[PDB]
Amino acid sequence: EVVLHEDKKYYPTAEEVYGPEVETIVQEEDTQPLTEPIIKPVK
Amino acid sequence: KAPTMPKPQWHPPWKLYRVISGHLGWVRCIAVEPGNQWFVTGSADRTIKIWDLASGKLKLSLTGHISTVRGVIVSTRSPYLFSCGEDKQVKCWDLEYNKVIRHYHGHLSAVYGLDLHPTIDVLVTCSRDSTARIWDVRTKASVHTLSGHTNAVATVRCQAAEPQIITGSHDTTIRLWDLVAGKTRVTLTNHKKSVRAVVLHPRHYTFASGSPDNIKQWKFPDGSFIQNLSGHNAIINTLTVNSDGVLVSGADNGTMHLWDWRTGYNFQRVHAAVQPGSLDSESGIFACAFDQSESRLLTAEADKTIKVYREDDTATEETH
Amino acid sequence: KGEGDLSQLSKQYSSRDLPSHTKIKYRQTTQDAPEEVRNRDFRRELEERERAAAREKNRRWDDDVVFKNCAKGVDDQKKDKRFVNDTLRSEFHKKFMEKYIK
Amino acid sequence: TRLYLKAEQERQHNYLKDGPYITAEEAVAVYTTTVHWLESRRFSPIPFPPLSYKH
Repeated sequence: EVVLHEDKKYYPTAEEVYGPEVETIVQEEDTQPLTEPIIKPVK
Repeated sequence: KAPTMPKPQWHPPWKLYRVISGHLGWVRCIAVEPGNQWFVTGSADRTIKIWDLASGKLKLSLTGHISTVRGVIVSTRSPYLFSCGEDKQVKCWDLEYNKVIRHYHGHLSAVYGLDLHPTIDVLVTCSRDSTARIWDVRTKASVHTLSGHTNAVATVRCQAAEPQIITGSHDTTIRLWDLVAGKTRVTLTNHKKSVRAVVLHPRHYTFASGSPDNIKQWKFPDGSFIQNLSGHNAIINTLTVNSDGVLVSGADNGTMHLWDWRTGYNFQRVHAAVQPGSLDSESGIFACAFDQSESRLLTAEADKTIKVYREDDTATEETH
Repeated sequence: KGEGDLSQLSKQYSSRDLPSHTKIKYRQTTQDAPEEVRNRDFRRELEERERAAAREKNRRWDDDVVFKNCAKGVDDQKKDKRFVNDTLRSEFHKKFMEKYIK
Repeated sequence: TRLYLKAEQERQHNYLKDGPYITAEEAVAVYTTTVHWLESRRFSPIPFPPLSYKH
């Protein structure tokens, strides 16, 4: 078994650098599109 | 056997329970709603983005800064947030439409910190050149330029009771301003190294300032040296205080020290890890803010990560 | 007594300084207007909100060929969504730098 | 071009310290398959060109 270059696990995983008790989230693509306001006024 | 040895009150410890990994750039300033629902951040990704405070998801990422975002705050009285960054720009992001509406102008260099007056609708901003400005919201007109420092003005907070405005600068001094006349009331020369964070309490008086030497603590009318705090000896960036007297100092080498307001007792001394990509010497805290509940303490760090902390429900980590 | 150029000393009525958005929206009653903040709990409400949001995510054809089986696809499976932030090693830069250059 | 060339010297550097990416059996198989193909083809190998080569 030899590792190929195209995956090449350079680093620890987040779960094993932070413990299995904390949470880790990788949010890099948002919900709730730009048209939808945050305050959502009286209408 | 020490003076004020027996009487700090026992605060419970804080622990991580999530990290939030979204930006591509140093996450740099955190604010959170008046209504507890969501929080907001800038970056050096040049993108503000807001996040669900409960589930941690990303609600939307809204952009428009030419360069990094050094400060972001969300107004209580009005339904719009304000932003400021090193593109010399200070913006009024309307929240009912997610778009810029005021776009303040006049700073001759980069823009570091901003803060809202909690009662009347002005806005006090601090820059790199030497000055701080009183922007009049609704007119986007500089009421005052607070020209009294000699170097960069790293942070500014403001309140309702006199003295109004507190500017801690990179020329090692604090000074306390008159909002009406514009002249400074009282400058505070201490802190061999520069002051970069002040915070106010918000129950009683007595604000506190942050610097690499000797985080100190003051008292609002005239300014009065109440106390200095212990040897948290990095080049600290943030101070935040909870309504039950706990106080977090966040620094540039990753270390963040919990305290209490009452005594000055260094409580927890927590130092977090980096998330896998970052090198070991890149941990550092740029923002920290409690919740409106003040059950959650959430810090924006140099590891392009928001770390969210909570209490711990034990009793036996008792005071020495 | 003789302020800077914005006050009286200049007639340069520049655009971008023209009376735009000249009235302020105050946060009305259905949002988090500060009268509805002066009493709210914020702690049990946050706790039930996250207690509700936490429970959301719940032969005879090819026997002359050499490599008769590689026996594994990725050698376990392919679902990571991991986040290296060293930007040359991030998987976004891997897919960028295999899509465009060839 | 900066990005390609530094990704390329990272992968040339990780060829050396991470061994050949092809196994011994995985290369002996290819080699044996080619000599079987070529001797079934009776492929006379190419000579080095003489100095007095015609064409």
